[PDB]
Amino acid sequence: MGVLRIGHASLKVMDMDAAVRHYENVLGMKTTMKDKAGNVYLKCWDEWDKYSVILTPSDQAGMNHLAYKVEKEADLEALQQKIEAWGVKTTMLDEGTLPSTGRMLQFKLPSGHEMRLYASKEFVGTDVGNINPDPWPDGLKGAGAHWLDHCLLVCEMNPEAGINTVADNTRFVTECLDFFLTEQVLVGPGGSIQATTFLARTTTPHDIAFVGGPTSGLHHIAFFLDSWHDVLKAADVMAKNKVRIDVAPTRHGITRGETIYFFDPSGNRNETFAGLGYLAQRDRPVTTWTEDQ
Amino acid sequence: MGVLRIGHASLKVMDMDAAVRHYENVLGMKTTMKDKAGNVYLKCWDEWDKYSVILTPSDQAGMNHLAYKVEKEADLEALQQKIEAWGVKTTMLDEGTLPSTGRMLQFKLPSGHEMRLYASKEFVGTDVGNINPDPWPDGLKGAGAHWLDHCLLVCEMNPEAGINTVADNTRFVTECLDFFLTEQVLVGPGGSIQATTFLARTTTPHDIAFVGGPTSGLHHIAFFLDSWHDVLKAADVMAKNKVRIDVAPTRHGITRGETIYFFDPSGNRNETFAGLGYLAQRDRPVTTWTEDQ
Amino acid sequence: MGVLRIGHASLKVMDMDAAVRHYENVLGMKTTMKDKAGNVYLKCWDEWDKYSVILTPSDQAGMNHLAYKVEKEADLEALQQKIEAWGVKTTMLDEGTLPSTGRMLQFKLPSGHEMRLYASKEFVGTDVGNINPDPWPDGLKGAGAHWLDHCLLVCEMNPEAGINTVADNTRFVTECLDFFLTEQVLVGPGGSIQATTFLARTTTPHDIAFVGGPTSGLHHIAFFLDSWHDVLKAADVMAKNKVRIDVAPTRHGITRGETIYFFDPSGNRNETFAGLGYLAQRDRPVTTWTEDQ
Amino acid sequence: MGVLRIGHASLKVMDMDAAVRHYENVLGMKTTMKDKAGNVYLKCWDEWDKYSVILTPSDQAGMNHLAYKVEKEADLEALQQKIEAWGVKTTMLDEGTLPSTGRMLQFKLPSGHEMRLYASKEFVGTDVGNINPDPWPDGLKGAGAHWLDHCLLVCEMNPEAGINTVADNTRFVTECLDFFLTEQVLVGPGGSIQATTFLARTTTPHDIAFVGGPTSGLHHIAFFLDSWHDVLKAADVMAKNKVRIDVAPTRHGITRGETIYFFDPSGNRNETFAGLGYLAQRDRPVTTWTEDQ
Ligand SMILES: [Ca+2]
Ligand SMILES: [Ca+2]
Ligand SMILES: [Ca+2]
Ligand SMILES: [Ca+2]
Ligand SMILES: [Fe+3]
Ligand SMILES: [Fe+3]
Ligand SMILES: [Fe+3]
Ligand SMILES: [Fe+3]
Repeated sequence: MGVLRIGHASLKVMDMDAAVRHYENVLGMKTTMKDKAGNVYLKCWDEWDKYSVILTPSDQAGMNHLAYKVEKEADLEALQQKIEAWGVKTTMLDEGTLPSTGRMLQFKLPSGHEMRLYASKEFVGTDVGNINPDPWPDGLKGAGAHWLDHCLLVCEMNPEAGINTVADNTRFVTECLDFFLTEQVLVGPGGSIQATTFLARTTTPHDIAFVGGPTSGLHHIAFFLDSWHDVLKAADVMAKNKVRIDVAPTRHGITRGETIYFFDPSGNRNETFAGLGYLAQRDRPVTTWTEDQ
Repeated sequence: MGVLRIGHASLKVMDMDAAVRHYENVLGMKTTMKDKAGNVYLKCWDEWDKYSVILTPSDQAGMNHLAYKVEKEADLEALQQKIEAWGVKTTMLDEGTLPSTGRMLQFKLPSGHEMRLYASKEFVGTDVGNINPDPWPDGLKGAGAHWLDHCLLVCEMNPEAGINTVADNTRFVTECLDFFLTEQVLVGPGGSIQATTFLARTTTPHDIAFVGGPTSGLHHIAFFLDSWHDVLKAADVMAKNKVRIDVAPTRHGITRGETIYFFDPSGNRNETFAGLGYLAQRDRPVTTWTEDQ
Repeated sequence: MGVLRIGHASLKVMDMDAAVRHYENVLGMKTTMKDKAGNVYLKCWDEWDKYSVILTPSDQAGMNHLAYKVEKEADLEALQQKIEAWGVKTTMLDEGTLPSTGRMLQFKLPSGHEMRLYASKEFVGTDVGNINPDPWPDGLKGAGAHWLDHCLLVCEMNPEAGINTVADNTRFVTECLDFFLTEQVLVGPGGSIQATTFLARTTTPHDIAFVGGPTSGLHHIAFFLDSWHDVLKAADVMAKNKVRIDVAPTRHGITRGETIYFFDPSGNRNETFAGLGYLAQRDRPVTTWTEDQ
Repeated sequence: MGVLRIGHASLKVMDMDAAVRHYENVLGMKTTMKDKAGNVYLKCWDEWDKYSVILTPSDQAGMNHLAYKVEKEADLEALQQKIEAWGVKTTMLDEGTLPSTGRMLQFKLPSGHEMRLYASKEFVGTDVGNINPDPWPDGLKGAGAHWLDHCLLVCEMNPEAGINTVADNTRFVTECLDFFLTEQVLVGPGGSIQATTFLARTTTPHDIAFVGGPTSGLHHIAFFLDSWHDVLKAADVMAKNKVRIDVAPTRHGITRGETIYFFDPSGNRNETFAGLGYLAQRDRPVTTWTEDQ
């Protein structure tokens, strides 16, 4: 029972035309629907649900909410009961609040971000199928992102004021959503302050992550690639589409994943990383990174 | 709760000297202990428990048993209760039956293979550590296998006699051990016969697998590699060590993984495969392969 | 002065429709012209001349001739003079004998194969251009072969009858065409018989190659790929197009290149190999392979 | 006849201990001799001559001279005659001026750099051999650089003062040493000024290169790696050895090669790049890069 994986992220964009072509031409996503409010829904080729990204028209960048898929409908009532006993108010959005999406349990993380849990989303299948499928589809565009892999949230952190929502988010998703901690970055005196945490429900190194910051916001959303080669191909695609790159291709010590950071036309940061890195396991020791490194 | 991943495989070897150097020089494992009965225990560099492979002296090849690690000790009593309600007799080996290994729940699969579940094995840590670790260790030998990934068992199957232990094993590990089916190979009229099944507890495509055969036995044990390049490097290592190769480097339609099949000096088949392939998910449709392919 | 590289190979095909779609869909070549005799001319994307492959309709497979490009027109008279002093009759085909192709010096190798040298072929440029070009073109099909790299000829060899055209071809192309030997396979007593030779004009390991055989013929023509990954992608393409594979993906000890062998619909063998392997140099010792290996 | 490839580069280092361990541990070179003046000579594993790098103790960084190997001894007299007819004074250092090195033709490029040509250097062979060799050697250290590939020189350039030694060097090595231009970077009005040139004798994209600068000096020396993966491995090695990186792993539009720039302990810049990129050919159009890009 419980959370399976990240379900979708809803992003604020200023230019919908430029944002849609970015996630299509650079990341290889396909648009699956547009609602009557102007929001655009896209999915990756190796995903089988209706969408993993929502672009909403806005006057600014940022994130609206973050959604995670749970195993079955009855998990929503159980998780809801755990969350409110912890002290977080929840509410249940009924099915149809978002198109092609079932009912959703809505609540705010301690850091202030809105998080949703759903059990039901429309099945459309992957672009390769499931009866004698090919390993990859033809006509793939751009980097050919497999799936939306995880999301790193900037969480308000003021050690002098006694505020560390990275720690509070980390406790919340572990005790209420049964995530387990895989890696952490420790700062402060003797590493007594959690500045970055990576947590998992799958056996990939992280499905959610929190990094400290002056205010709560969105650091980036990330997309999975197969190999070190596909990262290089992704860098070539970004060069052809004139994409503003943040960090050049380099292996992250975290996740052991080789990654590229770049932006969409509205300023939201995106990551294409390759490789599993390691098998995340509930009995695996937490990889600790110290501030001096 | 429940099974985490494959824990170890115990293999019968005829020449212990030749078998130990094979798993050390070809696969990159390290020997961690030898018991007073002559059995040798080895682990991979990216594993943190004491051992994942047991070599036992014998007059023949084959497998002794297969072991899977569970989340906590109390899971053994719960799984034991489910297994016997299904109709499989179990027994509890106490801690110390194997060195550095806690108590084990022992039972036979419908196909006749002996399977064990343990919760506790001695921690020794990975070869890269967990405080600011490197992505890979220096002095790595051979293919540098990350971890024992899965095991494919040959399961007795006689469709005319009404015997299909691939199906019975598949039902057993799903209903009793809460595995979920990720891929299958269907044969017979209209694909009405399961000849091969792949099942998972992690989010890797398969942690156990069953293939039909005239008699029940061991098809191969498999080891994980990072990338397509490490497979090539593995093929070069096998050429330097004069290893009997079964299948040349080629991508498997199953798992989407690029793999090599080869043998140890006693005849047991080994696999080095690279890549996650896809994220196995309980809501993902089962990849079906038909006999005509 | 002298030979630059392999220029084109003319192959006999039985089904022109099936052969053209093979070299287009599998190897990624593009058809550039068809003459009034039904012959089809194709080039690779990273080539700048008009064509590197000629498909001629025929009732059998095999090779018509092999063509190499020389640095300047005046090299043809000089090479012609060296060849006839060696004892090989030559003839000069005038410009236009083949469409878009200048005059050609024609002669037969000692093994009996027809070889041609030209200095002038129509320029059409590569598919990426030469003013701020991209590293690779979009819409690339199949394996995306960079260029026709080399050709391995089966050369009549009968050691008991005193016939070894592999040796005679090797002496001919070295003394007359200033090729240099990079690798060889030695067989017979103490390696006193050259069974396979690889020779170069470029600094790639081989631009022509000869292997012994009962009769003189065509072993394969080969196409260059960038990396180990592109070989895997090539294997996936051949699986999608139902291509008859000869040898699975494996690294060749020769050339150090990772390669795949496969056939076109008429039976001619093709090779897609990746990597430079090493820098061929006139002062580099000849890599010798012995029969026992 | 003529130049084969870059032969060696002589660098000034301030800390010989720190410099030698850098080229050994990071680049994988091996020290082959030390002369009585304190100079240290190193070679790469896939080279067969005595050394490709000379470290000389000094109070500053920079380059002493650059050396290229020619095909035969008699080429030195012929090249010497061409060079002085062009207007460059030459001198002949006799054999033994450098240990294990034959006689050398010495002269200064128009940019002021000292260049040497030799025909004879002591043979020691590659680390894999030449009788049934392995594709790569065991116990390889660091990035495992195959060979010193090329050298980029900063050449004094003052367009207002009428000084452009990039152009003068480019004319010199083409007309006197029979190099051919493969790529160029054009700046100024309408691209009427050569700011960077790449030239070849091999069929690799460049064996020497010149970039404009206020003063003449050394930009970097470069080492060849096989694949995109070996570049990643190189970045991991530099991280383990605490190497000052200049440019993160990224594909260069020039050469199409994926590269890393970094420094030795004395400040000299080094490059590890992978891949052939394209086959350099005397009939290939010069790849032109414009200033706006
Ligand atoms: Ca993940
Ligand atoms: Ca697995
Ligand atoms: Ca070649
Ligand atoms: Ca070069
Ligand atoms: Fe990330
Ligand atoms: Fe397997
Ligand atoms: Fe070949
Ligand atoms: Fe360079």
